Amino acid sequence: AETRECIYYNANWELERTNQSGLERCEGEQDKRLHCYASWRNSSGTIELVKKGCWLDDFNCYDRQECVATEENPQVYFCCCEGNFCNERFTHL
Amino acid sequence: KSSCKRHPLYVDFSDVGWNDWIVAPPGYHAFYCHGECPFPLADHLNSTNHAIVQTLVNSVNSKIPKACCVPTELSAISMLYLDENEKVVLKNYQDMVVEGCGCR
Amino acid sequence: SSCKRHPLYVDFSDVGWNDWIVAPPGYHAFYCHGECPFPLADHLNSTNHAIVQTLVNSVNSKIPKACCVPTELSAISMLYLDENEKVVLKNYQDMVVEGCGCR
Amino acid sequence: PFLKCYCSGHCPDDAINNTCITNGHCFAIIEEDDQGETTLASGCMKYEGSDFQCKDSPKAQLRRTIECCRTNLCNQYLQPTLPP
Repeated sequence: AETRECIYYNANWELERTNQSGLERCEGEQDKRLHCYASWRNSSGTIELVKKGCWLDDFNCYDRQECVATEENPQVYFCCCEGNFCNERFTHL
Repeated sequence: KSSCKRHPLYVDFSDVGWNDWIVAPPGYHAFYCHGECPFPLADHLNSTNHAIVQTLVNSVNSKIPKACCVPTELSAISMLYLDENEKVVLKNYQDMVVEGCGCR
Repeated sequence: SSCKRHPLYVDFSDVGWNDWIVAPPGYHAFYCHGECPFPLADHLNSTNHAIVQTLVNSVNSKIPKACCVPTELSAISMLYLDENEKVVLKNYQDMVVEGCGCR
Repeated sequence: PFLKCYCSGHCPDDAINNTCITNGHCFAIIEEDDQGETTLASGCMKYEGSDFQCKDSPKAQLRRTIECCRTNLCNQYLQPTLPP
């Protein structure tokens, strides 16, 4: 069974009673791909990290080693990828 | 017309009008189940003892409906969305994608 | 007219099982039938998929509504004749509809 | 089970006094069918999938407004109005 680990981050760790950052071991169903993701806000050029973690099999993340947002100008950016800790760094485009 | 099986279905959140609270994904392949559950119920058809009994009954009492083709195996997908307070939330929604169908 | 459990007594002599089954003579199997409308209430124990499909159907009628089927079934034991005239007791799962819902 | 709700049109078979028990939400909905005919209904909604159902789809072909609430018998106070 393929293993996957992602960077974990939660800006609302407090109100959610969770760690703020760390590592997350992903668990997937059989034959299902495993991904990581990052989400953040970009207000006034200042990047505000919202969440990072594991993400279930989703074709939008297939075979991407880099985590790149695929939405022009959203209020909340998102990217996902397929590789261990591939959400460590992220960019827009 | 056709036998009970999986059919394609892409749910596009913009078309449902949810692209404002769902940050990701833009949509997903949900699929659906459709098709007849004919007598005698085909082996390869995933069928419960009840569906079998009902199918037999329907063969001699048309007032009793046939079994129905529905999802018997499903998988989850992750979604990222904004709650009432514009706060970002992660949820792995279970049973969102039809993996296999059967007569029930 | 919405999804619910309906009566259905299965008489074994009516489906040709009485020559095989010594007891009981038949049993209450029930069946599920009815519309899966929006919204799907609690007692329909619907999956997220059925919920999403109902909403898509409401947007596009080309996509069928969810279907009313048994969401909980129970077992019943039955007595059969062994090739020795030996009455054998066997349990059969999923024979009786305990609850109906939209899937 | 923590929540009791009024139900009408959506009552389960074990409904007593037009109320139902759930662990999710109570809801009320107003709907306009093929004809300008309006009808009101209410009941219990399981927690699972309630975000989808309470939000509903603004692209539904028929006009309707569903509202949700989460305290005991609360849906008697929901008075949904059709969308413009």
